[PDB]
Amino acid sequence: TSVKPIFSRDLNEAKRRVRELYRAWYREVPNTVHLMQLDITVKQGRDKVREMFMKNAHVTDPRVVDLLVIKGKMELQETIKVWKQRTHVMRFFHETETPRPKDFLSKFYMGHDP
Amino acid sequence: ITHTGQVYDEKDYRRVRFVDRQKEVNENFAIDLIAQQPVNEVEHRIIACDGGGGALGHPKVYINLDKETKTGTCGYCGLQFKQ
Amino acid sequence: PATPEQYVPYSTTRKKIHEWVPPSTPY
Amino acid sequence: VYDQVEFDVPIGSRGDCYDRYLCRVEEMRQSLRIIEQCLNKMPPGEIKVDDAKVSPPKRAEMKTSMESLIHHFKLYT
Amino acid sequence: LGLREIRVHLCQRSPGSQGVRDFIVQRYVELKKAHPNLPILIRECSEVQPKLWARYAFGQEKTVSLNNLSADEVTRAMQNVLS
Amino acid sequence: QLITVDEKLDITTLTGVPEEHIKTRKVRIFVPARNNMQSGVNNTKKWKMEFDTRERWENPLMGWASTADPLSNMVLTFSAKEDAIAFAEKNGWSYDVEEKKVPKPKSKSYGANFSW
Amino acid sequence: TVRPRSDVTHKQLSAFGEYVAEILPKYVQQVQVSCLDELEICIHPDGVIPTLTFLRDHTNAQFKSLADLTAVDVPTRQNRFEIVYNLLSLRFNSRIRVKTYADELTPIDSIVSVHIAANWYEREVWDMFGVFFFNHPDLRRILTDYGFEGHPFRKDFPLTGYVELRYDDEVKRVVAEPVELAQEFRKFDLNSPWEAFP
Amino acid sequence: SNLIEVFVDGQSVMVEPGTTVLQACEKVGMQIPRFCYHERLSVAGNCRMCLVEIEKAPKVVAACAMPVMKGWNILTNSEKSKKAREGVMEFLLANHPLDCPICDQGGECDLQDQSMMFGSDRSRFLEGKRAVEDKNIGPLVKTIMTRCIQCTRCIRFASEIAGVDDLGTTGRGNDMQVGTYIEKMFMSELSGNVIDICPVGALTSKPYAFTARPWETRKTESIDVMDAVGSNIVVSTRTGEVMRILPRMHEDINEEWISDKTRFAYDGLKRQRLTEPMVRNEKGLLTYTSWEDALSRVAGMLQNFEGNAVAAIAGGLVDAEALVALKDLLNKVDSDNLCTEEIFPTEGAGTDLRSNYLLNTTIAGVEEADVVLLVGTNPRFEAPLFNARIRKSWLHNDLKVALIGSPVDLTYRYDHLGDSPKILQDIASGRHSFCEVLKDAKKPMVVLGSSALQRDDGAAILVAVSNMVQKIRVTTGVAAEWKVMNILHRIASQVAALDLGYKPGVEAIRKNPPKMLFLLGADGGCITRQDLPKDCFIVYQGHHGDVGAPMADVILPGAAYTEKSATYVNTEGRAQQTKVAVTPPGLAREDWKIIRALSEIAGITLPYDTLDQVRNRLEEVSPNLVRYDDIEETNYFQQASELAKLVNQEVLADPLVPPQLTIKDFYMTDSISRASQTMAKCVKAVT
Ligand code: SF4
Ligand code: SF4
Ligand code: FES
Ligand SMILES: [Zn+2]
Repeated sequence: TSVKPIFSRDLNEAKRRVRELYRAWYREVPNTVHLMQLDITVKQGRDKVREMFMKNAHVTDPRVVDLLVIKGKMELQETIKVWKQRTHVMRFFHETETPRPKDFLSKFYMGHDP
Repeated sequence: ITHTGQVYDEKDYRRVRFVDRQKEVNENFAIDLIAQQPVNEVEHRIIACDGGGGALGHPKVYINLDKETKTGTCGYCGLQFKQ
Repeated sequence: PATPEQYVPYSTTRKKIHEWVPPSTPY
Repeated sequence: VYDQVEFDVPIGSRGDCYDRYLCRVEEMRQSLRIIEQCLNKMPPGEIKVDDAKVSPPKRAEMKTSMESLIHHFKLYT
Repeated sequence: LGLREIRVHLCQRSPGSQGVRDFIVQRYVELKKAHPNLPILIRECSEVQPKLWARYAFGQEKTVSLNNLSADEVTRAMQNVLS
Repeated sequence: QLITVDEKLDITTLTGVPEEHIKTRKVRIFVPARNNMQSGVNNTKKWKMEFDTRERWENPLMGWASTADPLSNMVLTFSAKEDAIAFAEKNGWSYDVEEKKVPKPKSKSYGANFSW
Repeated sequence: TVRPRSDVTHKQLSAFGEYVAEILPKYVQQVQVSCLDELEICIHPDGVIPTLTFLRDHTNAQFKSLADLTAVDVPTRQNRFEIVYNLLSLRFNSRIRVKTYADELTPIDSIVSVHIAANWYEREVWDMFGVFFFNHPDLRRILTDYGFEGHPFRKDFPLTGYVELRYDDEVKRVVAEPVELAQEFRKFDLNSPWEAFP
Repeated sequence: SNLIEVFVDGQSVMVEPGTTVLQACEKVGMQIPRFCYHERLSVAGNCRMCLVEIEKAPKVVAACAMPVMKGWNILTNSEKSKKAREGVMEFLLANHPLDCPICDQGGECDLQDQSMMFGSDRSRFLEGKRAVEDKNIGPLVKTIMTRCIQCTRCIRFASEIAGVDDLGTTGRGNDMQVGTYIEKMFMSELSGNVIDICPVGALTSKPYAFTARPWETRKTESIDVMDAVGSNIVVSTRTGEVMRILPRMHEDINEEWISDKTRFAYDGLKRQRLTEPMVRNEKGLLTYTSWEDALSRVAGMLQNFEGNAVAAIAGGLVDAEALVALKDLLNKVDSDNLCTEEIFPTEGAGTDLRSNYLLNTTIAGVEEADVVLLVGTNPRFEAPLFNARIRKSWLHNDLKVALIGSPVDLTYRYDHLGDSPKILQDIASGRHSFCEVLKDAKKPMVVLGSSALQRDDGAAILVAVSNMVQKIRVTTGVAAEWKVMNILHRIASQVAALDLGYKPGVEAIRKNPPKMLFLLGADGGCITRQDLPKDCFIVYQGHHGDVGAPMADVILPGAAYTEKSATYVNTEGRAQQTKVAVTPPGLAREDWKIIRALSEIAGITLPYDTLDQVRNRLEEVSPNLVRYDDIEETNYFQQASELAKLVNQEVLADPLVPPQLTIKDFYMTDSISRASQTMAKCVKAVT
């Protein structure tokens, strides 16, 4: 049914924005690692970026992709600037968190929660 | 052991806590202090029990000491009243 | 009108569960 | 009851920190004028509306009358 | 390999189930007699075309949709399974 | 303007809910039932959407009940089945709608107990 | 125990409510003076800049200051968020409420042009509820953490969030961690089941 | 259209003639403050807290007893009907003892609220209060009756729902005390409901005396598994342990009432409970060990043993989801020796057409029946909330009840046709007197309790009953959707088992002994190590260590219905869903997963890996398990009879006797009950 567009009209039109963000992030990862004295490698980080831009790679409601960009850009602003410290950026890497197993037998074997 | 049990089993690892320390346990058990009290004899069938006070004690409830078979016990003070 | 007496908490609760104790002698 | 106490708002010109400081010092002085009236004219009465549905019943009442115990229990819980 | 049971899931009131229902009223009483103790669990469908499942030797099962399949057809379909 | 789209408006990616709390979690739209202990029917009129019950365990030090289910104390309150199914679908949770159970009309008469 | 009130106000303001509804028929959906003697003009989201400009700059209704901009979230309503703008007229010593409705994915305009007070409040509404304000200079998180994911004041967000922080020696940084609370928050179902006679 | 029109403060609703003024307010939506009026209890008018003012009328009328007339406008929030409540509440409170912080119906008080909403801000009673003498009505009800507002709900329930007229009012004036004149305990099932029905906290529950306070209790809506009526219930859990189970209303199954067993056996749920997976070790002692080790003990034996050497004796409270996970596993090693402890005669269509084994007439049909011939059961102690059904329909309607069993206390006036299974043949012949009584019945029903079927001639008893239902149906010419034959169960996991395709009775395991048996919550003595192959490898899958645990090579602890989102189904096939009120204790896990996991260690992995998937599996085996709260009607009876006619069996002269002869028989009947300290206290009180 009809819906007002947030910023883009067709999913294709919007994707134009999604790519104009990917590029931005990609061209920024290198800078961050150095500026925030992060320890992860440029390649490693750039991987994360794709992962995320990829995680959201299934929605088709332009309005949603028009919205995730914005949220997305905002996250650059902060990261481009150093408004975010090392702690903030490094949180995208679950360094301490032990990744949860997924195998049923691997979960049944630990924790009553599914 | 507290008036409500709680005593840790010898094997319980929850005992390290008290090592180089000790256990806060009140020696004055109210199960016994209230038993060390004279049953309040009364003349009337029913009696009050403001908790030995007006506004400084417990809500005021009237107890039916009607059967010598049982000394009414105000649910608040645990005071037995002997008809 | 270093001290050893340090408050230490409990779980003053009477343990709220009871496990089957397995049969003492085999069958 | 501010409608019953008399005070002068300290407005200022040249909106600059100083004028704002001077205004804050005046309001302290004007508040002493309002505190002066409140001590001089405070009425005898009770301090809380006493429909027990809104403000909790008095300590003696809740310990002697059932309607007050119910109103204290419900209001606090 | 070896039929172990046959569960006939038939909607209760629909054109599709129609006839399947007939099979039961016309041959179940006999099928059960003919090849008894063949678990034949007739159960109910829910706006899902009638189907006939059938376990075999080792956890194996086969489906045959019989939506709008007529009576005689069902009859044979059952006979085909218990070949 | 007025672009047209055909989604169930899944804002699952705008919500910000960790995947595992948007994937393995079942909301249960239902109109709360009455507290048999009381006869007030004012707490059985609005549809609630509560989530699944996960581990409630014991804090080793003090014996308190601890939990790791962030969405445990969550009881969203709607006003109709339609508006609850919509929110759950909107957020990407799985639902288990339960139809309302209003008492049917039972005829009561004073004199009846005087017949013989 | 019954408020000392003036009926003059109810009437005077009611009359202004009809005035505003007559002057702006295209955007105002419902105007009502509540019994608290306050006024509420409910406008279609498109009327956010027209309705507020008329009130900021009209001789018979000057509403110069924006007291606050907030968004109640009623999850049931289709358009959940109900942005509410409270405005004050120093000239006429009266206050007005203009409230409009916005959904998760439909942004409403920004009044920063009409009142520069809103530059910050609109950022807080985005951070707290996720409503987006069109052509708003510098919209970005005012209150939440730099990396916070999720809009907190939404009724569908867990009180205590999903992440907490701690210092991990092994990594020498303040690391996040899925929330484990040592005492869940007892949720009390305190709400009587006997309704009050209206 | 006999609607008559009456105004509720103007809404002008239209109502059937004979609806009370209180009822008229309800449909508009207004609530008259009420005490002593309960929907399923007779109107008494004792409190008169419901006085309202119909319009242009001289005095206030009692909304509970006044039939609304034509065009009377009720004014429920008038200046008068509030002085008629502000002044009654003055009285109820005047003689009331202020021990609200003792009264555990603290937040569950219909008398503080109504005081706190419709009553008065203050008190004018400056005089002396009264006090009554606490008596002992049993070990389940704590009657601190100085609390009583003489609302006579208790007296009525005790006399109209439970037929036990032991309670009564004694004395007149302000010392009318509603307690048993002589101290005789109120011993009956349905007893605990008095707690829930007394709005005052005068008599409340003694086990749940002071463990909690209602605002804290988190309330999860689930299903009764203790009995096969499948009564709806709400499990009130605080900080993760169940504190009380109280009824929640289901019009058809339990309409606001639950049994004494399924309300005080929540305590049994918390002890003797299995938690860690022990494995026989050393000299034979069971030794706690990790799942991985305990599961491969079982998996290794399973791979070694072929079909018909592996068997499962399930039974009791196991859910449908575990029952399909245990069948799917043992078929993946080709043994279909899966069985249940309660023997349902399969010498017929057997488990195959649900019409066979399901109360066909629903519980709610007992209200429309005309004559019920209960044969073989003491409905009272087997399915109490169905005994109540026949209680209400014998009182408010006119059911003629007839029992072919032991003459037993049935809380109603039954006709004892006799204690002999063969007299069933007598009615089929038309020889016995009640043969005409039924002939006179336009809607008759026959009930055969599984407790009979469990005897050796149970196959013959079912066949004999089916013959009589056949000609009862022919002679009455009863309509097809009216269904005379139904059979009620007393085990929660029977109907579902039978539906999923589990074959009833351990008769098959008896003839060929399995090398390995996976008892699934079975605490029955149906087979014993003594009756098994020398190897006798057997692994208990359950929650409480009772009979199957100490004779078990492996212990795989499971959960209970308070601790899993499983499905159950009562006797007329209404599938229902238990919700997880508390996470399962210790290393204990959900029953379906233990078996999915054992299958993964075994290597014959089951297809589903999440519970929605197991629900999808259930849809394949039996499709009316995926469907909740729905009873389906396809009476495939006629063909059932044809096979019954083929079956020839002898009904032995031994009288058919229900195992639960008197109420001590009833209290302790299952693991979760036999472990109950409250049930144990109840048992000794009777003895
Ligand atoms: S009943 Fe118990 S709670 Fe209700 S009022 Fe009397 S005392 Fe207070
Ligand atoms: S006991 Fe409860 S129910 Fe029986 S009369 Fe006293 S109050 Fe009414
Ligand atoms: S409720 Fe109407 S008589 Fe007590
Ligand atoms: Zn006292």
